[PDB]
Amino acid sequence: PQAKYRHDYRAPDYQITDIDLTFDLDAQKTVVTAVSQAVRHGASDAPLRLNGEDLKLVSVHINDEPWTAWKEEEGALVISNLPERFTLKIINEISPAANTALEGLYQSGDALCTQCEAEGFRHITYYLDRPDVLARFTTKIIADKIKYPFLLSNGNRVAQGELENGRHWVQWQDPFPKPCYLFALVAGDFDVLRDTFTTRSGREVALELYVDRGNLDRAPWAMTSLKNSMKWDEERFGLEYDLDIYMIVAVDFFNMGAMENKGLNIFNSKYVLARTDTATDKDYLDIERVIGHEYFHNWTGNRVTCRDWFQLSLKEGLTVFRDQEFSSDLGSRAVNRINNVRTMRGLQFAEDASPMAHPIRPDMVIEMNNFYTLTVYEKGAEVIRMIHTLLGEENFQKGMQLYFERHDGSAATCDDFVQAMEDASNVDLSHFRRWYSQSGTPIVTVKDDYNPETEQYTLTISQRTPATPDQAEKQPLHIPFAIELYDNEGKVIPLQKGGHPVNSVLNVTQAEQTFVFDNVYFQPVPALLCEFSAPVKLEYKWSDQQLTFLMRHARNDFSRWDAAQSLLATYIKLNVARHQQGQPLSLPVHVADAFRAVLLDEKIDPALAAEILTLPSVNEMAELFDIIDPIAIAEVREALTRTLATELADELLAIYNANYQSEYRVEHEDIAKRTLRNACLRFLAFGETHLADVLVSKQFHEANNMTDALAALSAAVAAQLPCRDALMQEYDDKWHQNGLVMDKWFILQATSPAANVLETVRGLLQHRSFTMSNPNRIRSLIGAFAGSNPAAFHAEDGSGYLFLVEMLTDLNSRNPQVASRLIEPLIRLKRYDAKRQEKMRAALEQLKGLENLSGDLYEKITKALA
Ligand SMILES: N[C@H](CC(=O)O)Cc1c[nH]c2ccccc12
Ligand code: NA
Ligand code: NA
Ligand code: NA
Ligand code: NA
Ligand code: NA
Ligand code: NA
Ligand code: NA
Ligand SMILES: [Zn+2]
Repeated sequence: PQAKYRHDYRAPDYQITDIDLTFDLDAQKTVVTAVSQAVRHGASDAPLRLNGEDLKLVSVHINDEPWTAWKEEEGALVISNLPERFTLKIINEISPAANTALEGLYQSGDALCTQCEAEGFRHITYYLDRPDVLARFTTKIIADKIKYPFLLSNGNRVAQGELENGRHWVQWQDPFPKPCYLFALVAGDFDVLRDTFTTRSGREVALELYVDRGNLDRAPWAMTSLKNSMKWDEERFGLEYDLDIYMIVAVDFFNMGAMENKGLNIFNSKYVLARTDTATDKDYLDIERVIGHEYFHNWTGNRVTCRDWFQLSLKEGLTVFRDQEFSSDLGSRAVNRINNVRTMRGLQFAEDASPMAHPIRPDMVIEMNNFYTLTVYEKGAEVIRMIHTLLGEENFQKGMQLYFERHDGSAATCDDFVQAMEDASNVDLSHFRRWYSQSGTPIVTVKDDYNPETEQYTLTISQRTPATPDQAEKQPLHIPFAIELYDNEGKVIPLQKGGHPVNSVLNVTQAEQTFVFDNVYFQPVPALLCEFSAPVKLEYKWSDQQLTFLMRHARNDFSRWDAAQSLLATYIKLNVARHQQGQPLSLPVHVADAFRAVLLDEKIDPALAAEILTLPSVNEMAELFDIIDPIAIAEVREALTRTLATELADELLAIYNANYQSEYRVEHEDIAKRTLRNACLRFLAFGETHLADVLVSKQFHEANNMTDALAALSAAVAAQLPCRDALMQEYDDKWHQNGLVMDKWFILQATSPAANVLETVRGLLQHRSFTMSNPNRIRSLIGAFAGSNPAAFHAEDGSGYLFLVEMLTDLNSRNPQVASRLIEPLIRLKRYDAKRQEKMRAALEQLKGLENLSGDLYEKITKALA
């Protein structure tokens, strides 16, 4: 498989302006007729190269003449000797039932559905499958009326008919030009939740949510969230929906979360279906964010699309930023910011140090499905957020308005976006553009001085980005570095220099620079990189008492949490070193005391308390170390949990009881109290065993909603309490017919600290609720083991590696996209000790030798082994 390079982009030799599709649908053999109106822009000797994969060509006509000047080669139909303007007609066959990879047109249970992003439309017919070719689509669908009573495609339903032999047809027209990755087709039988939303200007939009028969009771929250999304995009960004119908279809077989196909979004059912006995608070908030995300793509992705796939972050960074803003505006902005920072530091930073490191705008791709990444998405959003920090809301909105004014109806680049922001705001972003071209996490080092004679505070800030596997050359970035200075009473010291206020967002643009502040009337305690103002590692030599001071006084809730993280980090590092010498945990009492103060502070928001009381994950802890010891990290996390549970036992129980709520509501104050209560329970589960077992068993049985039931079950597994097996078995007996609910249980099994966890995981491959044909089941059992149980995955005997090789040997042939997601823990081999490296390298060499190695895996394996 061949690399493609961003610098090789060229405008296409041909455009298509209009495509009329007919599908004669059948799960075994579908016949596609595609009539495209085309225009040749290049030279007469440049042939038309149409992408096509696994298609059976039936016929090719040019202006209704059977065409003899063509050939088929690997992945392409190459058509020569064409006029300047012509009608292309292709007929071809495909087989949805054979499509296990879930790209193109495939089967989801008894439904037929599509996924075309990035390059799936070429699995449906021969086409210019590239996102800088926009065309107006019409789609006619012909099918068996009993099996497929609903026949959906993008746009408006413009025609309908009945045929002989129990067949019917519908035709759809989507008036907005689109690239083909935005095409969708759905055929099947569903229940339909119907509602309406009236836009700010008075357009009435029909809303239709298609779910599997019997699931209407699980649809209203997603409907509510769609309406909320529509209203919010009007209020925040001034954006209205542009069609008269908005369709969402929930399907059980889907590789990612959802897909923004124009007017016909297709969703993994995980991010649609919710009822209080089946879904947690987090599931409700995820549904809200993913419904929002796909909605927001209607402008940032659909109305303006991507020139080429290197520009993916143009839509993904900006749409993630939008979904974060939505969630943050509706919910707790602090909890949102905290969680997104956890993801960046604990998962994205690791990618940026890995063999798959890339800039948010990649320069080189072999398989584009490998680049739907933490980096493109989450770091992409941080980059957009930096623009927001530099411009402020008003200028940022002006940049959005200029971006749409220039590029509405076209395919654009990341550079076009940055230029719109610069031109509308008058802020220079020439240096800032380097965040698009440079991979790796910058390390910002801060040293400071207080001069009591002049009342000056001096900050010397330096930056460096280490070389990454993809880039040997690194340069300084334009880093927005937000600060605040606190006096001894916890009040903010005004920032000023030479009699003038100074903006608290410092522009760190050099390898090293100094900033001097005047009128600093007391030796300050600084809050540094406030609200994680740039996606960087911070090196500053905090004292523990500066950190506990910030936990108490800092103005933004984020800084309070982050100070607590820095306080913990030091003692995590200590305790991993101690573990490796066989010593027990050591922790100064003033640390336990800082957490006791949080638990007993009556003025603190319970949402914030809960996040302070949620220890860093094993992934976040891993990022503290040059060489990861996953066993020591897991054991230290547990021991820190046990120690705090013992030290804070009375306080934990008091807060647990005080946050009891008899009614369940999906409402931010209620969620916050319940999240705190459950954080207390999780510590309590690691305390005295009898009381633990009683609290946990009782919560599980009395819970009137899945958030509280799963928090209990999860605590029983984590702490290996006596009730564990009985509770787990009850869950299975109650919920085995419900795959989404069982995913939660598979995750608990896969992440269990029990000694025989691998053996249980292998056994669960035969469980009545498991199947290798379903990406959700695969991720919940296999993926959770490999990704979220690093202590077991990284068992010294190599057994976790061998297990993953076996699974991936199947998945390489069945569903390479899922295979590539699952291989990720193995490509991190350089972060581990020599003996684990040896074994992981041998696993990777084994996979490298598979027959029919997919491009998806080949890319990752070759980078990892280099
Ligand atoms: N824009 C969507 C997801 C999103 O909204 O960002 C991308 C997507 C969905 N399913 C896929 C399968 C393979 C490759 C890409 C995808
Ligand atoms: Na013609
Ligand atoms: Na076009
Ligand atoms: Na809010
Ligand atoms: Na995130
Ligand atoms: Na301005
Ligand atoms: Na510290
Ligand atoms: Na990590
Ligand atoms: Zn997206």
